[PDB]
Amino acid sequence: KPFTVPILTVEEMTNSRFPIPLEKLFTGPSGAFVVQPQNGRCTTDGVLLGTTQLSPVNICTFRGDVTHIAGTQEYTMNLASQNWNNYDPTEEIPAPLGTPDFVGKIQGVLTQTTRGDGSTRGHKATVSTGSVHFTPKLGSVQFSTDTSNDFETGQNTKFTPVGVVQDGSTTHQNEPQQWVLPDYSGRDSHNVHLAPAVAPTFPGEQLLFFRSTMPGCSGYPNMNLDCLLPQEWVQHFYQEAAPAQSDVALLRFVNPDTGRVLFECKLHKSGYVTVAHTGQHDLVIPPNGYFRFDSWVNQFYTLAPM
Amino acid sequence: KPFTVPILTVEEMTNSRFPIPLEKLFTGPSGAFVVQPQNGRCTTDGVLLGTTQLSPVNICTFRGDVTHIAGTQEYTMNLASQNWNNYDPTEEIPAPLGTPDFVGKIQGVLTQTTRGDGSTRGHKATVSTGSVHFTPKLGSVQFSTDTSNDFETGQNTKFTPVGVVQDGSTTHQNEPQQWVLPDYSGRDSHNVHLAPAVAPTFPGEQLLFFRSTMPGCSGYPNMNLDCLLPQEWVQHFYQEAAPAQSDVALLRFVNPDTGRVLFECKLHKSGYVTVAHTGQHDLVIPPNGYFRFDSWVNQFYTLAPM
Ligand SMILES: C[C@@H]1O[C@@H](O[C@@H]2[C@@H](O)[C@@H](O)[C@@H](CO)O[C@H]2O)[C@@H](O)[C@H](O)[C@@H]1O
Repeated sequence: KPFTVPILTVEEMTNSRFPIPLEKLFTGPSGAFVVQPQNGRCTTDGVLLGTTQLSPVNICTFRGDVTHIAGTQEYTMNLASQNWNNYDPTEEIPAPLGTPDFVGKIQGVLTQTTRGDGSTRGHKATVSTGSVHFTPKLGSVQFSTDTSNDFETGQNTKFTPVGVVQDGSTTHQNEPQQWVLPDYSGRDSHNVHLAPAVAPTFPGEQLLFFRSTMPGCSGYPNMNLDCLLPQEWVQHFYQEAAPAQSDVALLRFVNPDTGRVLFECKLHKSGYVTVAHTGQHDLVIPPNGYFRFDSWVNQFYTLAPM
Repeated sequence: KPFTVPILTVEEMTNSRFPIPLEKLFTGPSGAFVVQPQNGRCTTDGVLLGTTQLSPVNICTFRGDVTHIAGTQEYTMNLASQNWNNYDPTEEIPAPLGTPDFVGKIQGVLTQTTRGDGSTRGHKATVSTGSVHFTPKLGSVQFSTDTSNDFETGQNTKFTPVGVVQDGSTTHQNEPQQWVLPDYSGRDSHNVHLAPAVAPTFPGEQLLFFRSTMPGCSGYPNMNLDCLLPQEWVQHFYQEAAPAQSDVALLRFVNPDTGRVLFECKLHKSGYVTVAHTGQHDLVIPPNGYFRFDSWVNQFYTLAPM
């Protein structure tokens, strides 16, 4: 079965690490960071990895029941699954599918319905994924809210993410840290079942990222968010399940107005892209440009320089 | 070129009328209302209709610049396109792409950034789509917020939707009205360029709806939300652009565990589904079930009762 990537343009696609559109293609050096995101991870033959699931809108959402921490505006959420069943911590995954894969303060809204009468409520909420109480793999996360008495126990509650925050009285853009994984089971625990770190291995190459800007809700957050694969590529490979004929799919990025190739890149079968470039660079592309799979090559193929 | 629908299950797909997952399938008689949604509208050969666009996360999202209404907590948003290009009110669409297609009060968050130093601001906001100031076709909508002084003008501002509210009456579940389109031009003009109203037209048939429950943020809202096509079907048809060989595609809903067909349905070329059933019915389906296109059929095809 022939392998393909979708014909959607970059701007027609969605970040796989937060529920926002893609904006641009970006390449840069990894530096002293290890790049190991857990959302937006899928092999080219359609095996989901890490915490990756298929829904573009369920990324960084949470569902469950909540309990008030007395005297505070904090609430503890006992996690349910995406369809309100019990969360199974025995599954060999790092954390529930769709769990945030970076350390930062994600602001959004906690909503709840009382099942007996259909009454509803909603409050500003922030989840700090570097917090000691961020333990999604154990089935519990804590939210800071703007209420101390308007959430009920034993009622379905959902967190919808909006954006990120930063304490402006502290060093600007010091958080989020997009390449720092949470400790999914809390302090002094060790993450397990992670999708692997990715890095270029060939001279002159860098990762190519699909970049968005997360909305900021307060302060001076670092809003950059790089994913390794658009969410639509995850969905496409999962359905197509085309076998990989080598370890590297050569893609050409084409301007359809001219038919001319802008650049070429390697889509590694384990689900990430490299390009021949060094340094930080926002790629200049026509907005109707698209990726086209052209041929299977090896790890020693030399790309045309970006 | 062979037509296909995605192999994703119901719970693996997304509502095309609000950025939330699908939950279930529902059928019922629909002479009580006009079924004319404008999001989630697409022909089987990939022509987008109404206000439909491709992004699951831009449904009920607004982008533009905001201006404060003095002496109130209200802000007017002068709308941009979803990629920040100008919105052209003379384009032959009913309203900006992704505009909500029901009368109701949608709560979310308005966010913006100052590029000069990266400061960010976020505030609770509600848009009442039945209000006289809901005039997206003219290029503006009005938000009720929790602030009077904390938004810059002339600055890109985003509304992220979260859920719906009910207020202004002791009566329960009388809003949203999911089958009542807003007046996209307000009182200045009637709605134009609408995707067609849909109805069963074969004896014994009813529409099949792809149903979610919208988050409720206050009061006693009617949270049911039915779409005619999953958002992933819209994206699939857009890319595949497979020609329709008749006006009616026969789909079978298959349990891949057993291989057995649970029911069959008609996917009409103009982009909606019917089943042979009389009465309101919540379909009971295996969670791994999915739709499979089997053949193009003529106008005289009698579906097996579901
Ligand atoms: C039904 C209740 O709704 C919310 O509270 C309401 C407020 O949001 C506001 O609409 C006003 C209306 O006068 O008062 C409240 O009724 C929830 O916060 C509350 O928990 C109930 O579910």
